[PDB]
Amino acid sequence: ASKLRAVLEKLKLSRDDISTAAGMVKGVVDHLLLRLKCDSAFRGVGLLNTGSYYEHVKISAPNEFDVMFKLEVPRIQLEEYSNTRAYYFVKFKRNPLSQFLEGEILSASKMLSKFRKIIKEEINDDVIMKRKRGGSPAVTLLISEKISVDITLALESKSSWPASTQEGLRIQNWLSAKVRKQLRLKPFYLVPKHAKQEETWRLSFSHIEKEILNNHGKSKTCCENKEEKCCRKDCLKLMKYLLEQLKERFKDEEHLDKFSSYHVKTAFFHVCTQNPQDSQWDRKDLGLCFDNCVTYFLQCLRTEKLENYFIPEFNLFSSNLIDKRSKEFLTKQIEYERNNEFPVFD
Ligand SMILES: Cc1nn(-c2nc3c(Cl)c(Cl)ccc3[nH]2)c(O)c1[C@H]1OC(=O)c2ccccc21
Ligand SMILES: [Zn+2]
Repeated sequence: ASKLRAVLEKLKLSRDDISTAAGMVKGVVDHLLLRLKCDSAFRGVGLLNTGSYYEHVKISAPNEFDVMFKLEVPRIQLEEYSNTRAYYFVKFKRNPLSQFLEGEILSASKMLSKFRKIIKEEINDDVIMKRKRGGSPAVTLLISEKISVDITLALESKSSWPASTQEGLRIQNWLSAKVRKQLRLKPFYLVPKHAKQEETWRLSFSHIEKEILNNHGKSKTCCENKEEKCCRKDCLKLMKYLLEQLKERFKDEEHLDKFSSYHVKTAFFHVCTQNPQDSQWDRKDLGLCFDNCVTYFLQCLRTEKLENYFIPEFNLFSSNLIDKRSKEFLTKQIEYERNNEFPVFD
């Protein structure tokens, strides 16, 4: 539709005026990184080798930056927490981070305390500091009351991926078995995150998601020339913007608080697996391809089944995580939008 392309254009224009905001953020990040390196506990801190200082959780909020600080640590040993499949206690194989030990277990709260305290005393050099909920992001910088920067601490592990990822990343018929093998040789990450326990760490594969999104076709030259333009990334942007607009419209009702961009990005990767050919994503079929993403997301809400793309036993739409009414709420809203050609995009 012409409205979908209209939305994408405006999302693109609001993105283009950011190279000045990025430079600022990059300056604050390089400063905090040098400061964190001074402390003996965070000597191995750095950025994920993803090719960017930052990401944007919300495509409609170019002023809200998101940054991850990775921590190179000695070989980590992982104890699953309570069959949650994605949350773990962190331990050291053999006897620098010893100050954060609560016995044999690496303490997230003790490491969060020092991380936050160090960044608190460093923003005193037009930047205030704020802290939020969960454990991740750990802190939130506020630059000139116009730009926010969420910062997440992440432990880096070069061990093999956890057992719960064994049947995930089902890209073999899309991106190939060779690629899946290469990707699973890369490190994984753990972010401090409470489990509904205060000292757990949650797996993070955001760096793998980025690699897939930026190298997304069956053809190695997908989107590198005019003959091979697909609408995969445009469809993901529209799904993100859809959810972002619904959460903004219903922010003062409760039923959408448990949904996030992680849910639409997960459902999108499943649709890429279901439609592995570049010819199922021709730029001229944007409206049909976007509709395919909407209706797959609805099927997930109705059946209350949204498997984590990396950890297939973790059901993101589990009753234990999101109440059946909330999913019925969102199913209704999306059906309404679909049936009325998406007023939220007007
Ligand atoms: C970036 C991100 N990744 N991510 C995620 N959720 C996962 C689940 Cl549920 C399983 Cl089972 C396995 C792996 C998961 N990765 C997730 O929720 C988020 C958002 O929330 C955060 O932590 C956060 C912090 C800063 C910005 C954005 C977010
Ligand atoms: Zn492409």
